[PDB]
Amino acid sequence: RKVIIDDYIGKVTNSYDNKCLLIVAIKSYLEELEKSALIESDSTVEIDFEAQKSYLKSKGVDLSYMTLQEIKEANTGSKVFLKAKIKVLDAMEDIDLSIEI
Amino acid sequence: MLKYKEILETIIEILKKNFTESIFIDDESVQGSEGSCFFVSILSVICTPVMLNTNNKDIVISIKYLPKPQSKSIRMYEISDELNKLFNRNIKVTDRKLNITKLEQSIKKEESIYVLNFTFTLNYLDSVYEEDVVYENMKEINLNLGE
Amino acid sequence: MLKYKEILETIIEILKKNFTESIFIDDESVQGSEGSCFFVSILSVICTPVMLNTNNKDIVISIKYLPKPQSKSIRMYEISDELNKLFNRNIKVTDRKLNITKLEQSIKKEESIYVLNFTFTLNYLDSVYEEDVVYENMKEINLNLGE
Amino acid sequence: MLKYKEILETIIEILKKNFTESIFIDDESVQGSEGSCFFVSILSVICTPVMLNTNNKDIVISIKYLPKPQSKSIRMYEISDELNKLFNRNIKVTDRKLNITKLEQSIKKEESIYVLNFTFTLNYLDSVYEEDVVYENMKEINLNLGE
Amino acid sequence: RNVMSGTWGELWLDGNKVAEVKKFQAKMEFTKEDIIIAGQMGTDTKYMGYKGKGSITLYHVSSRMHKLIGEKIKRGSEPRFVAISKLNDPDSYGAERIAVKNIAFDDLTLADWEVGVKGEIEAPFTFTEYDFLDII
Amino acid sequence: RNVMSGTWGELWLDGNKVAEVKKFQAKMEFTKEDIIIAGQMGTDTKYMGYKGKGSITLYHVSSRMHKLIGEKIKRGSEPRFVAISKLNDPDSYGAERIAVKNIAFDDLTLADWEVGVKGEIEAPFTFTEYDFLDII
Amino acid sequence: RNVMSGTWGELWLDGNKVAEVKKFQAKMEFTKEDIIIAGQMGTDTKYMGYKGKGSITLYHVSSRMHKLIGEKIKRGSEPRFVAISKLNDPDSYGAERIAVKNIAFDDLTLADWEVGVKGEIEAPFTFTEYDFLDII
Amino acid sequence: RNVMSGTWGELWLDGNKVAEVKKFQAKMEFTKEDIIIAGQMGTDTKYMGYKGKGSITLYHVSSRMHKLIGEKIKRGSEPRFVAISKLNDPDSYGAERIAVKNIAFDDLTLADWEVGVKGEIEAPFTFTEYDFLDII
Amino acid sequence: RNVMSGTWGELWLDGNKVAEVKKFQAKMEFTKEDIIIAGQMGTDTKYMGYKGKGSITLYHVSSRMHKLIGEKIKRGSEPRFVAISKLNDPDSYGAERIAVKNIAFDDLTLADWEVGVKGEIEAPFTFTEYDFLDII
Amino acid sequence: NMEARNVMSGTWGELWLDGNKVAEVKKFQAKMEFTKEDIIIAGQMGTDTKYMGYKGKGSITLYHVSSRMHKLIGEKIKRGSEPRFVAISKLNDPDSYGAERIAVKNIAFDDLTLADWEVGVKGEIEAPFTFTEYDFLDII
Repeated sequence: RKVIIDDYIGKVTNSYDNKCLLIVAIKSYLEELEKSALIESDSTVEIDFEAQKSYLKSKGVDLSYMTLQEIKEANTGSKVFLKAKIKVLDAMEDIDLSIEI
Repeated sequence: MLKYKEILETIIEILKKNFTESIFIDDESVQGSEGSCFFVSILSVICTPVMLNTNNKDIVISIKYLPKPQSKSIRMYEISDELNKLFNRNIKVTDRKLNITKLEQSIKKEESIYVLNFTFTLNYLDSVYEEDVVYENMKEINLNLGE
Repeated sequence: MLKYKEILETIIEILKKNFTESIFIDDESVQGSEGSCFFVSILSVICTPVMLNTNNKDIVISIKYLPKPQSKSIRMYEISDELNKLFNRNIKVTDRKLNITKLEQSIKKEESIYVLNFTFTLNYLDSVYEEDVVYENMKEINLNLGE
Repeated sequence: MLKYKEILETIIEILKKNFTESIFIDDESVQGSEGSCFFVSILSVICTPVMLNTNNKDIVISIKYLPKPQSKSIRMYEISDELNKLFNRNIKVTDRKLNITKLEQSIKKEESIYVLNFTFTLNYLDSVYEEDVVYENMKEINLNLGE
Repeated sequence: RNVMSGTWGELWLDGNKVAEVKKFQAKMEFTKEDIIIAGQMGTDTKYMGYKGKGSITLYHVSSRMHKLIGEKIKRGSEPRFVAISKLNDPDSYGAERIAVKNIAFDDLTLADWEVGVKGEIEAPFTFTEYDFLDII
Repeated sequence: RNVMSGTWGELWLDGNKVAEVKKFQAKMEFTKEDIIIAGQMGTDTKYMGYKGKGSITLYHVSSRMHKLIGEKIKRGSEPRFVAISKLNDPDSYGAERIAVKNIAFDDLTLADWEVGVKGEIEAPFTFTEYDFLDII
Repeated sequence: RNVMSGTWGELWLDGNKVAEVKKFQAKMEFTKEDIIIAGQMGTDTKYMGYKGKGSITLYHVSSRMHKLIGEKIKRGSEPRFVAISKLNDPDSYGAERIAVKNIAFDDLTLADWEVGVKGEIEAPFTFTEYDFLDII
Repeated sequence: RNVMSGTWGELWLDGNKVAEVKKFQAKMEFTKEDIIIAGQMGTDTKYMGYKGKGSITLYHVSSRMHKLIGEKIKRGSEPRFVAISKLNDPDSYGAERIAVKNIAFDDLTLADWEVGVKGEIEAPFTFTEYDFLDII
Repeated sequence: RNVMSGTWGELWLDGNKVAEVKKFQAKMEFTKEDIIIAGQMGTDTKYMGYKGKGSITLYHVSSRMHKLIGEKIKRGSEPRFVAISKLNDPDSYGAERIAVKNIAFDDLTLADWEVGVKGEIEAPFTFTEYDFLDII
Repeated sequence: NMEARNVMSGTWGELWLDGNKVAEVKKFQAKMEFTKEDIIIAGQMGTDTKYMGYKGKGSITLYHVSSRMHKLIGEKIKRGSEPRFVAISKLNDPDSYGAERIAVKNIAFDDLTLADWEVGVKGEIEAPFTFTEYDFLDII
């Protein structure tokens, strides 16, 4: 939130280039968390395609015969949809040990 | 951008101030004149894109002197120096200064009489038109994270 | 592919919308006109094969303005800017956008009068026709192995 | 070798099948025609020896269209595409296929009227004539060896 | 089918859009070692790593590079940046973006000019990792 | 008699047909050692191995090379491919095909563009063994 | 927007204005060392210093360089100078000046002429520190 | 008097006439060592041997080189050949033939083609001894 | 203001005027060593000496160089000469003369000619000390 | 079977020293030098040897990122007490057949480098040692 709400709310125009810049910033933040071994590696940040599709369908947009790139380029007024994928390691809670005589 | 009409008007005004002979733009008037008339025209324009939004322009501007009465060639040689004294480094058109890369002049005979041809080239970078959509500032940012 | 007739029609339509003077394609009509007529033609086309199925095309398109009444050269200089304002980056022909590599313009005298010549080049890749035989999917594959 | 008459005949036959207007080879006939006639000729041939027995040939073939009646330039632009549709990659002359290296087309005015000029070049290797003496097989070989 | 033309190229450096950019280029060069295996005539190779290399070329509109790195270079601390390149030709079907990270510049050009020539600046750089956005 | 023109060239890479290909080239370079034999002025050579080298040049229509090798190069595992080249000029009597196996690419080009220039990509490679199909 | 042309270039050397100057150039080249870190394919670099290089090109109007350095070079003491370069194109918005300090010249040209050719002199130099005046 | 033109050139390789041949070249390069003798300013040389070098250039009409050497190169045995070159210009007075023996080829070209370009193959080689037939 | 043209150039060699001279050139190249001082990023240099180099280019009117140095070179004793260069363009304000002493020539050209080409001779040389007369 | 890709690369190794992973490691090497005595047996020309023991030797080279080596032994050496450490080396190449791990025990270091630097040169520290025992963990 100190990256998102502090600067990118109400101070930056909502254009696809700025969306890409915000995505890059978030990914660069996640790299530091990965390097401290808090989460696992290979964490991806990208545009939430399904939520954006639903919001576009909510208004008067014919989603047919539109390119996926054309869908992503659409300007969703003043709202941004993003989706992240991160992995967290759980503690040991089950053990299955086998012994051969 | 910058309009060619403005450049032609600026050059014509300079010539009007610095010379007493008449200045014409179309061939019919110089044909109908009694003698010692100028002629101003833009010879050619070349546009090349050097960046996404800007072009590079080279404009060649031609000035002609046609003395009709006899024994006025010495007047042409006098006028050459006065023309040289004006277009040395740059000219100012619409609060913008454009460089003059080189000067060229030649004395050749056209039809039955000799004429003086004074040319020079302007080089400057100019921007093409574009239409930009306006977006409102970011207000709400949704970030959902999962596996 | 893409037809030259469509490109010419698109340019003629643009000129019709943006200018009030008449547009002609043939010499006799511009000769018979009373004055201030346009002329549009495709100067040259060069085709070069860059891949097995595609060619590379460079098309040079010429626009001419011939003002018949006297003292209309200033109108020509005005019209040059309006022509420049339209053909900056690309044009759309049959849901396809073709780049404009460079612009060229020159003012020269033809026959007894001066004319304006506005040209530009389009560059795009296009595919040649071919006939492909249809085969049915593989159903039986025989493989016999020996010494 | 391969004869130029055969190439010209093949091109003339293709044009006859694909177009309804008449095709002529000599200037007198196209002058005497009432309108909308073709003209086919071989522009130039360049021969260069690349090997002992073979030459390299570059043949430029010219096709002309001269519409006499008024308001047939749009027909010229229509015919350009149909001509383009035929000569894409290669042509077959006497069970041999010759490549088409590049295409060129230009619209210029000749005498008082505008004409369309469609050209392309063929490239192929060809063999010169030679006379070879016939020898009989070896029957007796004498080899005497000494100091 | 059309091939993307480089006229439609945009570059973001350190979060700021670079208005003047003539060309951009970034490449990854691999490191290989020759290995000869007994009984085989052909020689095989083993891959050991890679290096990132590239350069920019931009007109001398302003003094960007100095304001970027000049004082920090003297002080003894070397800064690292991130650059984004976008290529979107309208004729082509889709666009392409790349994020290049951990950039370090090879040199700095204080001044360079000649009579009758517009100024140009080219600055090579080396990078370590890249990330891909809007794949075609 | 006619010599085959390179316009009629097709390339298959990793089982997929490469629609855009400007040129293809593959060569085998031998390794020789100088040996001097007593009593002979002329110097002889002994053949001790060979190396396979080549390159491709294709227009920048899509991001093929990245989807091929980008993530695996970072991970630390190098992939190998098989490429097939076919040259069939209709004027010539027959066709020719070659299978090149165990291909490894020398570098990767993330992005390269310039104003007014269509993009081109060339990627050298090294191979070990080849197989021949439809020999003329 | 316009890019500055080098026609509007002036140079001050040792406190004296150089009337004839065809071009001026000064650059800072960095020194880097390759460092390989265990567990990473990409190779990183460490910045260890920099070098200053440049040159001048001026017409052979007078014997300036000799009067500057000739006798001191023979004697055994090498002088150091300060040079100022100014670039102010009227079309562009602002001007730019740089002070280059601790200059040492690489060579001295006694005489050089050819039939039908106007004389030109170019003298490379190396510098250590720079200062910036009137940044853009 | 006339100088022979290379148009009238024929080549026999391994007992088979090579129909397509653009040029042929064979040279003998000597090995010399510098020797300095006391009391003499001029430096003399001693001849210690020679090397044979040359190349061929021929159009890509057929797959000759592969059928010649391909399988044997992989197997591990290098073949040697004999080539005969004849130059007989009708304008000149006589003809010239040379037999080149113990030929070994430097490399093998599997495939090489480009759009709009007829294929050409050039193969360098090294030889040891030569014999002369029909000297002029 | 005018820049001196090289058409007005005269050369005196060994006290004799050289009538035919196409160009003359003499330069002093300094020797520097890199020195790194603790606590400073910029690298400094120390001047440790210099070398004098130059060359002449003159038409092959006569056999001057042989009569100068030929027999003495064979005998084993190398001669040294003094050359004077004068550059006096009437348009320019003043003249310039330089005396170059302790000249030694690098090579000797016995003969060199080709069909349809006028002969030219160029002889590089190395010098130690110079003296200046009529400084502008 | 045998292929070029199977050869292990040194970039993929890592080293644990006293239970703490060392990230700034350049190379690691361990070896065991056997002791053999020549014995001449009557009636046979070829000499034969008898094995009596082994000696362990090795070294570690690492970038001079931090003063790690001082904190381990600097104060203890002056007082007269010698510490013993345990090192674990793991070599995990994705292309090769898995990974091999070895534990080297009873390590005693040969020298301590207080300071070593030169103008214009990056810093490196190499420390040789001797050991006595070893274990095999996940050998290929």
